[PDB]
Amino acid sequence: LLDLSKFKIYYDNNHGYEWWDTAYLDEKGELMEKYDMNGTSPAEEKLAEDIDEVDDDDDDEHPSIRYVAHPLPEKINEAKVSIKAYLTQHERKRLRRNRRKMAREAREIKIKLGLLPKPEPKVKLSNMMSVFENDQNITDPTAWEKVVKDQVDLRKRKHLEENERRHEDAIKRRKEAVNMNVEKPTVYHCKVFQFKNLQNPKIRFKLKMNSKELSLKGLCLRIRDDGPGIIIVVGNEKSCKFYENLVMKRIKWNEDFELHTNTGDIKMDMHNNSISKTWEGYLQDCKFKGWFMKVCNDQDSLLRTLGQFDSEHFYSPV
Amino acid sequence: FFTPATSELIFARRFLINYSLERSRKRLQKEMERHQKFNTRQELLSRRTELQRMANLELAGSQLVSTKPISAVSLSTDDMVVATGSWAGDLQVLNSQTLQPLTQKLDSHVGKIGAIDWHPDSNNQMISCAEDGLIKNFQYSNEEGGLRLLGDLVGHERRISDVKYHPSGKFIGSASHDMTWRLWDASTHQELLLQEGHDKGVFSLSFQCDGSLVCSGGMDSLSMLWDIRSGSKVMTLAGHSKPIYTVAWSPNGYQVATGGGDGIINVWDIRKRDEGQLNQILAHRNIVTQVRFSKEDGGKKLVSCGYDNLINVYSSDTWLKMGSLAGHTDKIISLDISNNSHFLVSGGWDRSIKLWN
Amino acid sequence: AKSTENEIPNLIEKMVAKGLNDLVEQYKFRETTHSKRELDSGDDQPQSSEAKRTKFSNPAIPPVIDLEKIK
Amino acid sequence: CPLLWVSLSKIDEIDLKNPVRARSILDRGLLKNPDDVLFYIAKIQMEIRLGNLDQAELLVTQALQKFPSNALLWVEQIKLFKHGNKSSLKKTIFQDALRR
Amino acid sequence: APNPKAFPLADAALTQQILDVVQQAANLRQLKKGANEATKTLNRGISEFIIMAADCEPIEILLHLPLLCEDKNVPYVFVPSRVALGRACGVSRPVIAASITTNDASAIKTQIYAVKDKIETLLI
Repeated sequence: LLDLSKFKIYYDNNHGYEWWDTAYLDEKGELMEKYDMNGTSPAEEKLAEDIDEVDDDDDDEHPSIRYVAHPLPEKINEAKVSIKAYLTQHERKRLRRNRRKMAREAREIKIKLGLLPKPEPKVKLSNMMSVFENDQNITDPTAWEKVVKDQVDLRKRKHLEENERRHEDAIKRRKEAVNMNVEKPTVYHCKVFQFKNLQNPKIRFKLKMNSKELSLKGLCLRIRDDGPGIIIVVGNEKSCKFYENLVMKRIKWNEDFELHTNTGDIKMDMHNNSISKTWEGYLQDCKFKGWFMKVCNDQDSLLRTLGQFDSEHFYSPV
Repeated sequence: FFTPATSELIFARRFLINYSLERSRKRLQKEMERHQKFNTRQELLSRRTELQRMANLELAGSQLVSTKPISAVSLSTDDMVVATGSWAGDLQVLNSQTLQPLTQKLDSHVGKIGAIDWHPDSNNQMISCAEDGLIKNFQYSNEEGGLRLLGDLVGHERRISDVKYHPSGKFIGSASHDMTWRLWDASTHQELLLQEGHDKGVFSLSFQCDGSLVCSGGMDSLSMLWDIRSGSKVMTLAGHSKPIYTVAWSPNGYQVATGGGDGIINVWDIRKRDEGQLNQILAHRNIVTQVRFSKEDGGKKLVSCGYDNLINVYSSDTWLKMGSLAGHTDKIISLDISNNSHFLVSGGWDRSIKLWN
Repeated sequence: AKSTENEIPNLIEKMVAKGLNDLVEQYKFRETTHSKRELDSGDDQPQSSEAKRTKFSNPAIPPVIDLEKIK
Repeated sequence: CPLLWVSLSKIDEIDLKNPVRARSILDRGLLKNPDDVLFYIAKIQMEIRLGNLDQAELLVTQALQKFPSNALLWVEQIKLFKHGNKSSLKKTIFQDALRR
Repeated sequence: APNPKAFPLADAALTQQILDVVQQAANLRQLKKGANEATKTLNRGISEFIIMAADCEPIEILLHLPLLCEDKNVPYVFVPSRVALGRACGVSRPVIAASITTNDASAIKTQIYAVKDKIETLLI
């Protein structure tokens, strides 16, 4: 039975009456006939409402010849991206001057009339010898040195501490911030790449992790593991670009690699394998919920999978 | 909603309906006949052959033309010559195969030429549009001079993108960066329609070859399908995201195809009531500039050029990249397919017209 | 306008304070434009911390408030 | 191998009076390998040979955009300039070429 | 509302991107403010793309630049605000035209290229 099946398949291959490498061309007649019947007018769905009807010199009543429509032009909701108003260098400088000046003034007031702190002389190892406001400068020379060096360290330490604090706070913000930002995406850049093979783990890993990083909606489908397959990537434009770069410049697909298994480590020479950017467009609605990489046993299956997002058209069989 | 009228339009509208209807009926009959006499094998084989031919087109000859790039390239109905409008505003005409110029005409359009269409009635009163904001008929001659203008038609306020000739020959459609697309008379050279139906411009018109339904591809991505007669629409904007820079019917009224800025060519207005795309197509990496078909004269075969430096061909049942045409050095902005055979004539930012054979 | 009415005294000082706030929120290119400040306020909103920093900015951008307090 | 292509173009243009074919050939060559500047240079030369100079200039510009440092392109540009349409922006152009 | 002959006017996001690029360009000394400078750039061939102002009044002082670009095969846009453009460039005064220039070794090359591509897409 198996043999028979194989034979049949072979027969089909040599000259198929319709084969699913490239979708079927032939027009079914029965359906057409049915459509025609439905129409009933010898013209089409469009003209059907003229319905073999004649008024005066061929005119029609149900659709009026007289009137010209001026229907409501649907205004698209343009997202008000508040413009990054820049500053001239000079303006920036002025700002810096003024705020800083104000701060200084405040300090003066809050160190003169307030007396909230008191400003001590900023010693160093060069001032060390000439500062006498703090006592012990020759009296307790090593002590003095310790004090001054210590002070310096504190200053440096303080700076470093401040930096650390900043780093911390920023980190804290970022996690929260990301969570907060569930903005409504207006338009999605997309890129679909297809490849002859990816029996390399490394490449697959790269595809995964990068996608995860970049919030890149899409997928990576393929036929028979070793067979040819498609990457679809969708997202913000920069991310897409990055992905493309990774695919083309960073990864070497033609490079040789090792497959690790329980039986033995299999060296894979794949000079034949390559990658091409099939598409590089903009999609109206991005139906890809995440980055659902897959393998399929056959082409039909792959197509079906693709059409889970109402988009089989991405795959290009060659 | 907001509905006035005109008498000239009415006079013409009836004619349009008659003409459209009869032709439509004929087309339907032809279609019926075709399926009735078809068989699985031979037709399929023929299709395959055609596809192969399309694939193995190669850049035959590139004749440089203008100072700036070549917006429009339009082959005649007779298909002997091609008319090629540059951004400079000159529509040099070339004997298609040899691809040598006949004349130059810089003084015609001051602005960027939009699109040129030859008259479907053999008698070659080719129309052309521009950013100049007007359409111009040019009665073409082989012997005496190159061209001579007949009628200018100042109706549009803003720059025009595309003109077409309604299959009859009695009407000229002109779609523009202004809100409207306007249908004109061929005889008197005066208006009749103006469909205010887009928030931005109408970048392309295309008349269905029966002469009933016109697609107005807008810069809003609202590709509208206006019945000329009713003044009413059966639209789907749901195709495109970016502007719809081109649109063209498969001559079998069966299909419109709107080519986009998004790059996706959407192909629709089908027998199906839900109006669903049997397929979309991934046309060009960058934008699509022109989409054409060629079932007038021969079989239906999508050919498209884009800002990707690649004209490419799709079978109009499957919708699949049957093969790219590396030929242009730079962007490609227009493209016409020979009515009869396999012979593409396309123009671009290379500032040259190019043949494929 | 409504927003301006309730919380915002809408002088130069107030504007300055607002600007400062966005910088502390974490600005690079001059925060955002202000048609009547309403837009700016809206933009700030995501940060969600308006009223504290204007009560601080008048203590700094002059010291008059501080002086008053002292006296 | 651009040389072969160039030769073919020459044959098309000079021997038989049909530049169009030559141009097409050149284009094809270019498409077959856009990595090399040689094809571009050849095309430019061809353009120069015939009356069309604006086109040549455009080509040169394109080449520069693609590969700026290539000296042959610069040379071609210089040659074009020397023709004497500008007879100006000449020294500046030279300087630019030198820089690049 | 903006002038019709100012074309192609860049879409909001696109405009913003362009402005950002300009700012970067300004920082890098890669940019050349002003009609005349822009014109010079075009003549040279250094211009990567030309950024114009829709609210330039009188518009027709601008409208040679587009022609020049067309003749040179250089992408060009209009943004809507001259003031904004000026700010981006780093000039409190209204700038109407600018050129981001060529320099292979720039950090912002990629950015510039992207913008150019966008501009090209706009044109038709």
